[PDB]
Amino acid sequence: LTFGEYWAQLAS
Amino acid sequence: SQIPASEQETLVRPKPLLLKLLKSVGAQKDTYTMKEVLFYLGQYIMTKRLYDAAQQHIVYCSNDLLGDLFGVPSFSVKEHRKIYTMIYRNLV
Ligand SMILES: *CCCn1cc(CN(C)C(=O)c2cc(C3=C(c4cc(C(=O)N(C)Cc5cn(CC*)nn5)sc4C)CCC3)c(C)s2)nn1
Repeated sequence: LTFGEYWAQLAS
Repeated sequence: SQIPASEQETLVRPKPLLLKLLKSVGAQKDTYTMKEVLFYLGQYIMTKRLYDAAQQHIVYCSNDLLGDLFGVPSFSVKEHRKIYTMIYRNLV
């Protein structure tokens, strides 16, 4: 995935 | 690891050094939800191009202030609990 997609999993 | 929904809403006060990082990517206040801290941290990692270009879940912070805050040369975005712990270690 893109960094954003991985990071979004972490924030939500 | 994964975080229950309720913990994302926890109100925290980043220490000055973490606040400096957050401020660099636009944050202007002193108290945040963990969700908000994570948003600015994401922006900071993106702006500084700290993640690996091939496996975009790996973050390189060995030669950055993020690395001095987290006390790690690198981390995986997949380690949600480790990330939360690293943020909790830098509150006031
Ligand atoms: C992570 C990949 C990069 N990415 C994808 C998106 C798509 N998106 C959610 C949008 O529709 C728009 C984004 C912007 C802008 C910003 C912005 C970033 C958002 C986001 O959810 N990110 C980066 C993931 C995330 C979630 N959390 C909460 C814990 N932290 N990080 S949402 C949003 C608004 C910031 C600059 C511009 C739009 C304008 S539309 N965005 N980024």
